[PDB]
Amino acid sequence: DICPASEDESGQWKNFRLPDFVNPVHYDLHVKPLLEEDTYTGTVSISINLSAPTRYLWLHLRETRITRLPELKRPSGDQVQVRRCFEYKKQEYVVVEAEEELTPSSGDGLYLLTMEFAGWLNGSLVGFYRTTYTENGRVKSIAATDHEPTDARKSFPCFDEPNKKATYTISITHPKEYGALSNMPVAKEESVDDKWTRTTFEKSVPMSTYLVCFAVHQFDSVKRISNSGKPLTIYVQPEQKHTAEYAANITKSVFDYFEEYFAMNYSLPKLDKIAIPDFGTGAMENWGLITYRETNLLYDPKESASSNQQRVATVVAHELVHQWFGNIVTMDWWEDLWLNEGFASFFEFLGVNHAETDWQMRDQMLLEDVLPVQEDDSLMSSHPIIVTVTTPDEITSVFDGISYSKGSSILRMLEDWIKPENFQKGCQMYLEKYQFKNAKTSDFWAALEEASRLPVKEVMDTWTRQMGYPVLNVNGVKNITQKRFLLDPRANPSQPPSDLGYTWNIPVKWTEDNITSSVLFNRSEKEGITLNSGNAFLKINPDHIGFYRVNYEVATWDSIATALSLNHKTFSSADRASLIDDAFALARAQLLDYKVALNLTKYLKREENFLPWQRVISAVTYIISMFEDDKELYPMIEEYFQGQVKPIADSLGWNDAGDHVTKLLRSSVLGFACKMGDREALNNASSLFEQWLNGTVSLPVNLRLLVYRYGMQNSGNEISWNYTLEQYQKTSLAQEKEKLLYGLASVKNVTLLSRYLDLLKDTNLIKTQDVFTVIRYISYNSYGKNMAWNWIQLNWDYLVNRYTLNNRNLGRIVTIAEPFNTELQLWQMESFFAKYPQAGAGEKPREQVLETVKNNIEWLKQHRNTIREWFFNLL
Amino acid sequence: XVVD
Ligand SMILES: *[C@@H]1O[C@H](CO)[C@@H](O[C@@H]2O[C@H](CO)[C@@H](O[C@@H]3O[C@H](CO)[C@@H](O)[C@H](O)[C@H]3NC(C)=O)[C@H](O)[C@H]2NC(C)=O)[C@H](O)[C@H]1NC(C)=O
Ligand SMILES: *[C@@H]1O[C@H](CO)[C@@H](O[C@@H]2O[C@H](CO)[C@@H](O[C@@H]3O[C@H](CO)[C@@H](O)[C@H](O)[C@H]3NC(C)=O)[C@H](O)[C@H]2NC(C)=O)[C@H](O)[C@H]1NC(C)=O
Ligand SMILES: *[C@@H]1O[C@H](CO)[C@@H](O[C@@H]2O[C@H](CO)[C@@H](O)[C@H](O)[C@H]2NC(C)=O)[C@H](O)[C@H]1NC(C)=O
Ligand SMILES: *[C@@H]1O[C@H](CO)[C@@H](O[C@@H]2O[C@H](CO)[C@@H](O)[C@H](O)[C@H]2NC(C)=O)[C@H](O)[C@H]1NC(C)=O
Ligand SMILES: *[C@@H]1O[C@H](CO)[C@@H](O[C@@H]2O[C@H](CO)[C@@H](O)[C@H](O)[C@H]2NC(C)=O)[C@H](O)[C@H]1NC(C)=O
Ligand SMILES: *[C@@H]1O[C@H](CO)[C@@H](O)[C@H](O)[C@H]1NC(C)=O
Ligand SMILES: *[C@@H]1O[C@H](CO)[C@@H](O)[C@H](O)[C@H]1NC(C)=O
Ligand SMILES: *[C@@H]1O[C@H](CO)[C@@H](O)[C@H](O)[C@H]1NC(C)=O
Ligand SMILES: *[C@@H]1O[C@H](CO)[C@@H](O)[C@H](O)[C@H]1NC(C)=O
Ligand SMILES: [Zn+2]
Repeated sequence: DICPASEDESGQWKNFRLPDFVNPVHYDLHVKPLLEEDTYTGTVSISINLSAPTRYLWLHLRETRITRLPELKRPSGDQVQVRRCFEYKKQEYVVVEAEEELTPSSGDGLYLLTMEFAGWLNGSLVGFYRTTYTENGRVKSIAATDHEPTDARKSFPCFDEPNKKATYTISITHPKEYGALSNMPVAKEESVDDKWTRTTFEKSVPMSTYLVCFAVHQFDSVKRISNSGKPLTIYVQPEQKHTAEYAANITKSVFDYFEEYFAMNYSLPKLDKIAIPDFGTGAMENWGLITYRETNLLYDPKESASSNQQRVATVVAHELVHQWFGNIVTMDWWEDLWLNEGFASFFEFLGVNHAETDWQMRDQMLLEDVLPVQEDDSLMSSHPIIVTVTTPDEITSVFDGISYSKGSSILRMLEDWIKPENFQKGCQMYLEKYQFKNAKTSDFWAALEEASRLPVKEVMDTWTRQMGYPVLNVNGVKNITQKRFLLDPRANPSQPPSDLGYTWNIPVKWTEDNITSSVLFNRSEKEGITLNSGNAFLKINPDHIGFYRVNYEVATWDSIATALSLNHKTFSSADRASLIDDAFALARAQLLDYKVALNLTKYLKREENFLPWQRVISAVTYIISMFEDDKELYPMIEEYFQGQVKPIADSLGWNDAGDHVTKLLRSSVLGFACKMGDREALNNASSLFEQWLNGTVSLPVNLRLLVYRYGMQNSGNEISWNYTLEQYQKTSLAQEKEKLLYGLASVKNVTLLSRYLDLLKDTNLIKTQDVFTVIRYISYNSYGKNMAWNWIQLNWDYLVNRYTLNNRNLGRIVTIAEPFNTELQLWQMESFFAKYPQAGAGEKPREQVLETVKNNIEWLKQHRNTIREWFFNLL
Repeated sequence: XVVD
């Protein structure tokens, strides 16, 4: 109405990217929520550095409307006259046109642009929004913001690109029963009415829009003080106050550890953490005001699992890394998003390893990032680490395994190759140089090149400007060659076109009889290299430290299987996991006969370590799911793997005894025993479940999930389902809530799963943040694999309307179709995609799941007989 | 961003 939409394309605002010549310096931002009305108003004054004659000024805005014709100031101070404003929908712009046009800001003076705006707090988890919780039976409110990547523009009009850094002074007018938080400490509070308070916060350092955050709350708090003397506090519902203790501990330990490690002071005078009762992501690193989903922040040692403990520790550590990597130094464009997320995914492990000594975190990187992303990045529908993004939907899509896990993995390779000492020193220098400014990937290589004089740019570029990774082919124990590793043998290894032609500079490390050597394998050595002691065995890629697979000669592989049978401790736990992971991926890729791979599992009755078991379980999970409906193969695979875990499952027993890693092992090992149909493990789950239903017994924390799942699956009925649903509502602990939702997803009853699906539309029962989690859980159920898939189809229009096509979790939901393995199922997927071809942030996930389902079909055709023979002959 |  006031800035009507116009389809006028003839101007620079048709460009997706903001212009070079318009630049903000300072934001004067005021918001006033009407909490009970689910509305807000605000004005913003922006100081602008103009560089080129322009008759239009434009910036980002979505959903929120401008309410008053905006007003512009010359650097002298005069009022610039305004002819019109109009919204440009296609690129999310509000555009203002001067009668005239004016000239650059030449001195220290700047233009001032001021605009009034009104928006909504309801129906969304992005921008500025309100949600509720219950305290002592009263419904309470809390409002907060969430912006990354392109939602700042929903909160208030701004120059919403990460490189358009400016300084912030924020003020909020709110009811006095509430406190107000932002990025910075509170400067001054003044009474507006006898009812309203205006809270003003002190000036910010230059920062990106996506990091700007404020909240209105009635939360209690748990406090700690850094070595720097700065208050670190976690805000938390009074009811849940006890569950903030652990996160408080970890924040102190990791904050103190990082400041020392990066040799840089934290830029702000305080740091706050707070979990919003309904929160769309896991956590967000807003400078000084880090927001969380409760499952990632709130932990009860009496109720939560070690899995939960580690998740809390890791996400806090992750979010703290961003205070240096991401906040102080930010990427110039989202194409370089890995400079934020990859670095956070790397240092999170260093952080938690300091805080928790016997968690073997450095090894756990293999389980969390390296090996899983090696699956992802073996598909044709992967993408290079540096990713071309041209729409908001494309931007939000690349918050994925490549940015995080491959990013983490190639940094891990880099540190080892370049040595930790020099890696550290290089990071510091990068951090010194670009502080409060923006960097490109090139800027980071050059930084480390100063620390090593090694050819970092030349080597790392190959891991960074093309998708995929290599397999190393072993010829004659000692000669290696490189070839791109793709899961689909039929795929064209040269597509999509890459300047580097899918050859890499691979820093290669190996172990000759306990002694370790190093070589860089040049791209230009087209016919491979030879590794420099009259040897009979060569352990290549120790601890799977490089981002590649090693394919030994078959005879070698055969001797490894024998060596594992004789004395498995010959190899380190990581090395075992790695060899196993490679073998099975190689087999999957038709690069290694499956008999060779399966031979490596024969030793397992004596396997006792976490890492190998995790990668074995991952590999078997895939094979077993491909044979679910095969009445012939399944029992035989079940029977075998049941026999292989049985000793360790029995040995560890159904009880929380031992150190961290041991307790995690028991969880996954007992779970696998249950999965494989071990009658005695299932009976343990059923017995405990039956006891839990008596309403007193508090289950051992690391067994709960297994007990809810297998307990419900084996003896669940309407009575226990209803009970479990009540218990889910009643517990305050989000970590317990989540386990209970998985439990409810486990019942073997179509009617009850149908009720559960219907609950997804009920926001009094399932929170908006949790809908996709629940859908995914149901999809794992033997009945619900198809129910969830059908439901998202029938309710696609409803989901799009509720979440929008820009929602990451909605785009990814199609991956529930991953276990599909027939031409029928593939046709269903394709028909549904063709009916709803606007995929938004789901465009890549659709590509990926189709490639996966196609590979499954092929895989069955190629391998069913081979895998049959191995099992038939054995059993 | 953790994506959860
Ligand atoms: C929870 O799981 C446990 C397995 O981890 C079950 O414990 C096992 O029960 C079996 C049946 O009583 C025992 O079988 C006996 O095994 C010993 C071998 O050491 C042999 O003497 C016998 O062949 C066999 N018994 C007979 C009469 O033939 C297991 O030994 C036993 N214990 C362990 C540690 O595995 C629990 O029963 C199960 N709990 C529930 C409530 O179901
Ligand atoms: C690597 O895998 C190979 C392929 O499975 C193994 O070689 C196989 O060992 C099987 C025993 O586990 C043999 O099964 C036998 O098959 C014959 C008919 O061909 C039957 O009469 C026997 O009953 C059956 N054995 C049993 C116990 O039921 C296979 O014959 C044999 N295959 C070949 C081609 O040699 C290797 O042993 C394995 N390498 C290892 C473990 O290091
Ligand atoms: C928040 O609530 C308001 C008030 O109901 C929503 O605005 C309404 O939208 C519907 C159609 O979606 C219209 O029929 C009403 O006339 C609108 N009311 C007003 C006062 O404009 C608003 O859409 C909700 N916000 C979100 C994000 O869903
Ligand atoms: C799935 O759950 C439903 C709901 O409890 C079961 O249906 C009930 O069956 C009993 C008798 O078997 C009746 O008394 C209830 O009134 C039924 N409820 C409803 C809503 O129909 C059903 O038996 C279960 N099915 C399976 C296969 O386990
Ligand atoms: C389990 O809970 C369900 C839902 O609360 C109960 O079924 C509903 O009962 C209400 C009130 O009696 C009816 O109006 C609904 O039509 C019922 N069905 C549904 C689908 O909502 C059910 O009685 C409970 N069963 C047990 C055994 O406790
Ligand atoms: C936090 O640390 C203190 C000692 O610094 C310890 O006594 C306490 O148990 C810890 N709190 C947790 C893990 O919740
Ligand atoms: C850097 O850290 C030290 C830690 O004691 C502190 O004294 C100093 O003021 C910090 N520098 C800045 C610019 O704040
Ligand atoms: C390995 O490569 C080198 C150099 O081309 C050669 O000397 C050797 O014969 C090759 N083959 C084997 C099996 O060692
Ligand atoms: C890679 O090959 C080029 C060829 O010009 C060479 O200059 C460079 O030093 C090589 N790098 C190595 C072997 O690390
Ligand atoms: Zn992050």
